[PDB]
Amino acid sequence: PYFMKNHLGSYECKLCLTLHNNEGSYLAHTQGKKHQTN
Amino acid sequence: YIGTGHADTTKWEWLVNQHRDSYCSYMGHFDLLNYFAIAENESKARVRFNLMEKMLQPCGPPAD
Amino acid sequence: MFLYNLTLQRATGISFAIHGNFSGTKQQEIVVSRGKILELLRPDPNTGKVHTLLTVEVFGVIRSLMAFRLTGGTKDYIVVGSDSGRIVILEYQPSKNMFEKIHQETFGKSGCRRIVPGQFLAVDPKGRAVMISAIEKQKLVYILNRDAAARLTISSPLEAHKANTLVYHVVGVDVGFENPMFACLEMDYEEADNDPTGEAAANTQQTLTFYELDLGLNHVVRKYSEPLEEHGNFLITVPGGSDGPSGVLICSENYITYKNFGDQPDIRCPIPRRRNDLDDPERGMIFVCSATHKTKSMFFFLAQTEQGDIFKITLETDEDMVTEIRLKYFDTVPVAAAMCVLKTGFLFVASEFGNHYLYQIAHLGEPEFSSAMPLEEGDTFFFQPRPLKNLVLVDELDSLSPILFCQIADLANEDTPQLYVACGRGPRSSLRVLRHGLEVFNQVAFPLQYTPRKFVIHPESNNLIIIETDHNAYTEATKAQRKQQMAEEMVEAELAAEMAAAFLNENLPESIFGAPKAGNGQWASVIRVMNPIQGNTLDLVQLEQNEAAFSVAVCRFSNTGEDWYVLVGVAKDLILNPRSVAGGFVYTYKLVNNGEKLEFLHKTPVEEVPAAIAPFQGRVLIGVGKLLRVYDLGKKKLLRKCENKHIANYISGIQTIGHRVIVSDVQESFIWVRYKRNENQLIIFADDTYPRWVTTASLLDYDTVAGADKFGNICVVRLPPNTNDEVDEDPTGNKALWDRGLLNGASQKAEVIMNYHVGETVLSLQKTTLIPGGSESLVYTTLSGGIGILVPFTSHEDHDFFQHVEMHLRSEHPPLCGRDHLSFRSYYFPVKNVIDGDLCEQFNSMEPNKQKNVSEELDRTPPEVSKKLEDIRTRYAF
Amino acid sequence: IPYWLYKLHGLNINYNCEICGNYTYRGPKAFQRHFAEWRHAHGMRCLGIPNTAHFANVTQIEDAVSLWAKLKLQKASERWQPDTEEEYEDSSGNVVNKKTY
Amino acid sequence: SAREWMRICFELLELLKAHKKAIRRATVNTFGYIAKAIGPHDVLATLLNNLKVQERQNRVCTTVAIAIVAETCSPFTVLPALMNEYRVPELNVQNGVLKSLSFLFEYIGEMGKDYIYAVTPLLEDALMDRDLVHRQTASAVVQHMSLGVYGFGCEDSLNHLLNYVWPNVFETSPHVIQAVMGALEGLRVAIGPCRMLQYCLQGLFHPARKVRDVYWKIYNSIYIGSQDALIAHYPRIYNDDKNTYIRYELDYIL
Amino acid sequence: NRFTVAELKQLVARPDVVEMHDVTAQDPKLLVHLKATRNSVPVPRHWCFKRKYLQGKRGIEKPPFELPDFIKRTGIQDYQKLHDAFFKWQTKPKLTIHGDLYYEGKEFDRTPWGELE
Amino acid sequence: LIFCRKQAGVAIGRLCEKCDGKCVICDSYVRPCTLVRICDECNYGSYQGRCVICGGPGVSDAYYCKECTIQEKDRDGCPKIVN
RNA sequence: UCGGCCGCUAAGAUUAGUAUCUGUUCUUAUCAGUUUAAUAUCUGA
Ligand SMILES: [Zn+2]
Ligand SMILES: [Zn+2]
Ligand SMILES: [Zn+2]
Ligand SMILES: [Zn+2]
Ligand SMILES: [Zn+2]
Repeated sequence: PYFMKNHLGSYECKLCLTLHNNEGSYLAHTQGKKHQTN
Repeated sequence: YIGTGHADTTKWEWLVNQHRDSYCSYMGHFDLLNYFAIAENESKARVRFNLMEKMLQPCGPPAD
Repeated sequence: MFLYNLTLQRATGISFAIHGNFSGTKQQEIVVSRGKILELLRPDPNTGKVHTLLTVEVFGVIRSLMAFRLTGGTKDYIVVGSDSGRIVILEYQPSKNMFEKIHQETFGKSGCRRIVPGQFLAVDPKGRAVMISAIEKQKLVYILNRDAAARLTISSPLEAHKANTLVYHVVGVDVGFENPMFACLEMDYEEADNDPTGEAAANTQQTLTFYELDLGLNHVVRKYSEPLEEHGNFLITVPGGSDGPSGVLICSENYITYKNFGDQPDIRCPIPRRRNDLDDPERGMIFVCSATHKTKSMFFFLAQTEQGDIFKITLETDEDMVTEIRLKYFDTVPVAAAMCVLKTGFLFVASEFGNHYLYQIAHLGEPEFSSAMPLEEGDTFFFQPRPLKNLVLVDELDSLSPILFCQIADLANEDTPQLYVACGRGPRSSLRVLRHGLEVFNQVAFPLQYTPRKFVIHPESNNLIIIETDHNAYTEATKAQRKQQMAEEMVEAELAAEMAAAFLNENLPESIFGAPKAGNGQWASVIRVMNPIQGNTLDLVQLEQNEAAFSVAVCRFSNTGEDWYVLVGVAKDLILNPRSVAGGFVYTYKLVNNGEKLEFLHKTPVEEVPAAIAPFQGRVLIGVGKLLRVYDLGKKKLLRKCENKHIANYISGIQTIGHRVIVSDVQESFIWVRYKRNENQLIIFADDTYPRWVTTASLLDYDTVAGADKFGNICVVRLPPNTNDEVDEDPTGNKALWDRGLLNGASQKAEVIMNYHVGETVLSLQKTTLIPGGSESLVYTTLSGGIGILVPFTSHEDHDFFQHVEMHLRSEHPPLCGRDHLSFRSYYFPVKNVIDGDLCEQFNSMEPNKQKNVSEELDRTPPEVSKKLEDIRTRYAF
Repeated sequence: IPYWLYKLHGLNINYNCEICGNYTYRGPKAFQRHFAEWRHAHGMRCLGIPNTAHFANVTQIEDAVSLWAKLKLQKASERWQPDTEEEYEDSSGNVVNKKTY
Repeated sequence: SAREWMRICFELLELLKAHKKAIRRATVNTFGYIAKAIGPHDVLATLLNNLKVQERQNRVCTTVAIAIVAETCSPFTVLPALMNEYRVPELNVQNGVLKSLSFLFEYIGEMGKDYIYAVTPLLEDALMDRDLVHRQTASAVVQHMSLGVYGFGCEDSLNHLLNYVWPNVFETSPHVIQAVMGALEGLRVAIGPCRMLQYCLQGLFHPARKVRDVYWKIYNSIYIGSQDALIAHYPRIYNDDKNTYIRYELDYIL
Repeated sequence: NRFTVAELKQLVARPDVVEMHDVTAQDPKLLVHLKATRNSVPVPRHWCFKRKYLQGKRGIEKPPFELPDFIKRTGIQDYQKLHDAFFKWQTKPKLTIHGDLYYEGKEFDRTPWGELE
Repeated sequence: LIFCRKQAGVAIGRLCEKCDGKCVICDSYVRPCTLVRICDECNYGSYQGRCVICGGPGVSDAYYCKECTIQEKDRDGCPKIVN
């Protein structure tokens, strides 16, 4: 939904505007405070 | 290297470097010197000596 | 657009001249530096005619030149100090007729730098070492010796740097075979930069310092230093090692001083002054150049003053010391850049400007002034200048330096155009007419009184209207008044009356004795109508003292009809430095009697120097300071009809095409202005994106302007396509607050399409065909008396061929004085779209093996390369 | 809002504009943006001064008036005034302006 | 045989893993020898696929190899495929393309002038990129491009790129700022010291020491490089009460 | 001892360039003079932004880089066609003027003389 | 890393086998142009014919590349790395 | 307005640097000093 692959091959959250190296980085982010508040 | 500056270079230091570089450049470039000799109606030697004399304090005395 | 640059006439001005046996034989030659060209001259001792043996473009700025001979050597080498951060030693090869580079040692960055050596060059008199110095801080000494093969060797540089120190001059001291010594006139600026009262600067003394090179220890030591009573302008090496006392003469304002390290007392002699001199009483005197003549028996020096007088200087020595300096007036010649005494009995005087002279020294040199003669405060020695006695003129080399203005036109009705060239300088100024032909250009010279600034051709008679102006000068009326009051003061202070009557009748010609130097801010100016066929003055208007004419135009006004008017823009009481002026005037003359006589109409005052005047649409544009005004004629005045006030600094020139006006700023280059006839508005519509110190401009087409700058560059600026010149001023004046434009200037920018550094300052540019049936070229003339062209390639094939030739020659045949060619042509801006045909024609001068190597790279044969080079030359200009 | 963000945004610091009837803008970002916003524009309309980049960072009334006085005289001295500055001749070369002509 | 060399190409692709640099350097050259024999087409396809690797030693050596192939066989045969690989949404691939261009413009020198306008839009993309390496490597291209085309009237493209290089002067990352400074030294030569001085003027006396430190390190490099040329280019500074700052001789008219 | 922004704008020829932080310079008169100079280029706007230079460009699905038309019409997405791409069909891109710095939010007779025949 | 930067003399800089081809300033293998000169102090004694970059036994001449030459980086001084 | 604090780059060499998530982020009454472009930080009252 807010998961997008950038042109560099990394992943971004569209809601929080946070950069993630892999899917596991994003899934840890969704557990985090910044994603839950948004 | 003389004439470089840094974050505390003042107006006066920067301008004295430009004036000193300019006078040395005029002494070095024959046609630029010719142009000033013709404009002032002075001998080239007189022009050069007057430039050498301005090299000491080209912009007037320092601020502090 | 791609241009190729060719030189038609190489610069004729001489910056330096050295003497020596460069060929190895007993014949004495002269190597001369025109600024960017090194040239070998050989005066025939029989005829007394100077022959040029070799000229080479060095594509650099020669800043110093010296001749050296190793001990027991028979051939002199040439050492060059340049703007490349390299010292080069050259040897002339008479068999090949070329300068061979013997050594090139690198020590710093290129350009005329403040702290990188090159400005000063001194050689030990016995050839064991050379010092190269900067104006500031840095000095390098190279040891010179020979190997087993008797080939010259050069050491690593020994440094002799001191911080905060200005150098005025350096000479080698003739110590014989003792350790080499270099004398410097030095000044420390450190205390001046630290004192805000300004008192330390005023109390700063110049020092004479002697650097000794210990050959044993391999280091330069600053052995002796002594302050001076007043600042010297240069040093003379005095003969030594038992052919003289050693030490130096220091030439300073008003005095010549001899000093030597050791127990020698300093000996000082006043410089003799001309009796009844009309020069401003406040000014002092400097020697501008020296020559040494060492006969095996004796030595003398010839030194020339800035009024052109050569004095023979001899040192009287008692047991290896000097007791007195004696001065005898020798002769008056034009002010020299360099004087050189040839052992064959000839003296070569390389004029500061104008023609160079070779004299024969008929007699070796009236009162003999001396340092031993008593002199009171205010009192001085007085000599009387007189016509040539010790010298006999044998040859005169023509030089166009300085070319101040040029028009290429057919005024003679020859179908081939002539070049009408306004040459400086002062009372040695001339209008020269140059024709292509043998008597590359033949000249005829017509004298002028003051430095010609500008001239215009009257279309209906082909008469020239020349404005001549000098600073530091008296008008004829002022000089007469000054001479009457000096004769009155002579009588007041029966024998004096006879002396006064003699003085009023004595008329020393200014072309020979020089013009009297009036003070600062004193101008003399004349407007002269000259027939260009034979250069007879039809009319001469002398302007008032302290009015300086700077602009001139010939035009018709629409309201008055067919009558021709001359407008002269004059400044009133201009001080150059610091700049101030007391307003200016435009004078208006009607040019009557078939363009022969100037009949004064009116004088219109303006607030600033009207530096540029251009006929425009049956009216006139005038640039008054930084204001561009349209003026119409009127009856009592020129009437101001339109103004633009948005020009940045000062208007140096105006060119008009259609309703576009191209304005030259003194520093902010080209501004394009639209005139709206109906609205009566001058609107800036475009500008440049670079500062340029514009000297001259030429329009090439409706969108394109070629410019030259003070710094030696030529540029071509073009408006990009769909540049709209139709832009109007806001009638309410609200849009001016909102619109700020682009980069603090015009909203539209011109594009620079050509950049090239010529190497000499260009003061005229004109687009013209030089040869009938030939193609149009952009002709330019330089202040060093050089005439060149820039010609467009018509074909890609031809542009690509010459580009390839230039690429190979830049590597295979690199500039003699160690500069990189592409760097020199990109001196102020990166070169763009010009091939240097001065380099490409060096192909012909190369060794045949090198010619074969380059041509194989070009996939051509050397005759075929030479043919292509000639073909382009002949299409445009002989 | 967390205290670290309040200090980062500089909402601690308080800036006053008199053209806005002494309205206080908290933080430099809010204060440097208002000079283009409505409240400042309205205050400049009341004074009779166009809200240009000239008068950004000008908060006091007396300064904005004096600067507007300076600008108006500067722009009038910039511009071509053919009503007083064009020179005309009536008879026998008497220099007159366009009104007198 | 053509297939024999293509088998060797695959073996050479493995020799870029070698610890000794002399092997890797010799391997890179051999890729250019095969490209001269067979054709750049299939050998470049092999090299472009080796940009997807993780090892930095192996991927930099491919970028050297690609540029050698572009030097042996003129860059117009190689560039269309390198431009396409930039469209691949991977970091190491896009950085690899930029790195290949850096070496390409360094090898070809003056032949750069034919390929400036082609690469310019790609270098703008990279300089606009958030990624620091894209900006760092594209600054190295601008540096080598700039020095290659000096004296050939390509100032319009290089001044355009200066507009995307110049905002990175405030970068703190050492390899990024060293690449930017190297670009600026290169552009001083190609676009001229006047232009570079014009980019400096406003920051030399700026209030923040963040802006002056940087601007003086840049100005000092221009000054040392071009001391004599700057004489023409310094802006007019007006006289103050105590001090005269106008250079009056440059205002003389003849 | 500093000017106010109000006081500096009265003293300078270009009151609009004057910025809020300019009065805190060691020489505000020289600074505003240099900011008013023809063809000088402004300092990059982000010198005082807390965020690094382009770090704020995120959450955008920007399309893959568009190749120029002459390379696109080669059909890379024939070695003589590949030569004609660079040496015949090559067109100059839309370039930008001197001083037009990129910032994060920016993206989103009339015959000429000396012409070749 | 720190270059000597002392006035260079007549002595020619050398490179060992491993550093052969490299520019001493920018470490490029590409286009050698100008021959490297080193100072007398970097040449005197046991430092005779040693590599300008690392300091091993010299076999070939050191060159500045064309890019370093255009930039005049060959004019900066003795480029022997001392550290 | 999103700082501060606790995978990638260098044709490296055969170690140096640097992005990113997670978590934590100090409520101030009123001024002063230290500071900085400003803010913050630190230290007093
Ligand atoms: Zn999220
Ligand atoms: Zn407000
Ligand atoms: Zn060393
Ligand atoms: Zn290098
Ligand atoms: Zn080594």
